[PDB]
Amino acid sequence: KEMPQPKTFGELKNLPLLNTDKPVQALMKIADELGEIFKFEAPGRVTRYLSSQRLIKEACDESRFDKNLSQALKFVRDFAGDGLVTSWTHEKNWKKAHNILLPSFSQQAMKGYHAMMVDIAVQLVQKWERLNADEHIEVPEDMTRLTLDTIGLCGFNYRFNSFYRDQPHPFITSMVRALDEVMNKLQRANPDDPAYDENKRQFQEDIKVMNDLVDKIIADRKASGEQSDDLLTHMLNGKDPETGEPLDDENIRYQIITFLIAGHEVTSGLLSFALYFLVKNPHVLQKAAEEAARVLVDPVPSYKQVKQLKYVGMVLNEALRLWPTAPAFSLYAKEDTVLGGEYPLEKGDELMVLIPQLHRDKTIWGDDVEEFRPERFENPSAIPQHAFKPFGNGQRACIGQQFALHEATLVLGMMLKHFDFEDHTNYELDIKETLTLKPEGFVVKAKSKKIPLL
Ligand code: HEM
Ligand SMILES: O=C(CCCCn1ccnc1)N[C@@H](Cc1ccccc1)C(=O)O
Repeated sequence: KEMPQPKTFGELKNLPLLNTDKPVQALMKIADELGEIFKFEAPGRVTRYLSSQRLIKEACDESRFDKNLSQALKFVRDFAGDGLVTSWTHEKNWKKAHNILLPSFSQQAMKGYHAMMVDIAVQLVQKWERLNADEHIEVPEDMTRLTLDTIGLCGFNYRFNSFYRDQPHPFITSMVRALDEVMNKLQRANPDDPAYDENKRQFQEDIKVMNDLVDKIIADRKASGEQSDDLLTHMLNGKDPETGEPLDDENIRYQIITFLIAGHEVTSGLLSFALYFLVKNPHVLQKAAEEAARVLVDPVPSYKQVKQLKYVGMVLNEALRLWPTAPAFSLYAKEDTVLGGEYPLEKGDELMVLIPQLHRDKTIWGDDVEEFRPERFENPSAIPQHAFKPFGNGQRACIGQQFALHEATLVLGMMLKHFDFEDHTNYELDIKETLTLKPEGFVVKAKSKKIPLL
């Protein structure tokens, strides 16, 4: 079968289709029009966007396909280096860092991070308790304050103190501006035009800021000798069982940069979309709030109580279904192979997995695919293989999944325990795209139930 291809622009092929404010949503509309697979070409590049569980279940076979760096991840590698997300599977530092960090990211490790997550969650709740009557909440903004502070504290015992400020931390200014340059660079029809020389000088300056600040975090910790129970201590002290080697300081810096990207708007986006869907679905909100009140019987949640917030967990999975905040990942064929009995691929051929569109496969989810129904996730065994991929696939899946879900379940549970929510503007969903997704301008009012944290 010859696969379809969206409209072309002469020698720029399909590249101008990406020169839009909302490229993921544009690719979703192309998939609506063209179906489960389409070819996408740009100067020097061919890939194939997959959208059906039928084809993606094959693409997730690690004997046939391995992780590819998309152009986006190749550009992120200019500042995240051979950290875990921007490493190829065959680089020594991927498997080394993977083996060392897996124990730091397990459910067991979450028991140790729990108290630091609570510290930040209580700050969020106190901020909202302290708002004046008729004041509102800027939801993505506050969710990013919470997720950034949580990965700073659990990551390297650093307080970004995001609830004390409006202006971002200098590291975050350079990180966000670096990610903006990545997005801009993907959209340039003529990337070598001297009109972008200033952008490139700024990008290099931002790389240096991130390196300098993280290198000093690492140097300061080695100099103090402090043994806090954070990711940095584990990286300084751990040895890979396979090679017997530790990570060196440059790779530790790249991992820290990698975690800060991941724990910033990628994770806060999940909380923002979850709260959006809850306020647009009042019966779902009521059920989740009933669970929070039943389970969260103490002034601060315990680790075991967060594990008991089963419906809150289903709410988060259903938000990941509709708007997964890391919306694509890339693969390449390890050898010649045929996809779906119809599409022959050659060794090295690239695939993109378009996750929001996979999650809209009606052959899997049924006709009500746009509805927000957390009960879809009552039983993971009832979900077909590779139908639900917000955290990627296989050995290259998200190492932070348990971390992101624990922090999100904890704070959403506390939010639902402590406040009633009003969609006071009847907010119209507007999804802003960076390399992640967020409901731009999403605001609510939160009326306290006046339940103390003491
Ligand atoms: C809801 C929040 C998150 C989502 C949806 C998410 C999604 C993903 C996805 C889709 C991938 C695979 C990317 C690819 O194949 O190119 C990935 C990888 C990864 N994520 Fe996350 N992520 C989240 C939060 C986090 C957090 C909080 C951390 C750590 C602080 C983290 C650390 C990583 C790492 C290190 C990898 C690379 C794993 C490897 O290849 O060995 N992620 N994430
Ligand atoms: O595949 C990725 C990268 C997703 C990586 C997730 N991530 C990692 C760190 N922060 C976020 N983008 C997509 C969509 C896209 C297209 C053009 C411009 C921007 C985005 C693509 O190129 O098709």
